Amino acid sequence: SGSSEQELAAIVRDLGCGPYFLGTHDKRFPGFLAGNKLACAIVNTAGRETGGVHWLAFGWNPRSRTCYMFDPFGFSDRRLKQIYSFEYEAMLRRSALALSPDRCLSLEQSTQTVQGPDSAACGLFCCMFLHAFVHWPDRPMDGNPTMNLLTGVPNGMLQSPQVLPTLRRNQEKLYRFLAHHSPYFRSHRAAIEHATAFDKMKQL
Amino acid sequence: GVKSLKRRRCY
Ligand SMILES: *[C@@H](CNC(=O)CNC(=O)[C@@H](NC(=O)[C@@H](NCC)c1cc(Cl)cc(Cl)c1)C(C)(C)C)CS(C)(=O)=O
Repeated sequence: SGSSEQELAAIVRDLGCGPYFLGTHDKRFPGFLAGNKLACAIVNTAGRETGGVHWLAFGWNPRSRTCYMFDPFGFSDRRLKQIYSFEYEAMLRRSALALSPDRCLSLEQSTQTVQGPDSAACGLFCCMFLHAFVHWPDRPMDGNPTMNLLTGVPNGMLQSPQVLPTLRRNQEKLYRFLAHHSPYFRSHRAAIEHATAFDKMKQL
Repeated sequence: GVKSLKRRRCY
């Protein structure tokens, strides 16, 4: 069920997030406190001691002073809080104080799901955004060569039959994606595509 | 890719 910290840590490095990548964190990722450098990370929604539940991606652009929060489902902070017991306020607090002069910062995020409700490709997508972020961090969410391959759909439409032919089609091209760029992906591809399948959560 | 919403926060 899903991708493990090592899996993600290895793939994120195949996708070149290397120079910019701050590791994998439980729900208590500090923020971007270090210096004003293009940084990014992977933060689990849950605390390490649950075993770990959902993967999130987080990015910092210098120019724009913008935290990108990326949930492959585009759940709102309010929904993420409700489903996953997750909030990242004091996260942005530390960050915007650590890094911004006026102590202000922009929070940019999806309203739009790329994942199927049942899928467990949650890190693999997070990894895909972390490739788009580390090459076009000014426009990471859409209109770059990495997300132009993917098709966002209104979050609120998630539990709907109309969407899934597109939500499967993101998940094929997400595999095409990683296969193309990650040596570790190809190496583990079969067990990865099996453990993160479209319908894993009813293949449990 | 995905639509998004940018929210200017301050602290
Ligand atoms: C998508 C499917 N969910 C996941 O891929 C979440 N995966 C996990 O939680 C990992 N867990 C780990 O890697 C934990 N490490 C074991 C030694 C772990 C690592 C870190 Cl850095 C942080 C935490 Cl909190 C836990 C497993 C092995 C697959 C459980 C989410 S969904 C189903 O789409 O809502």
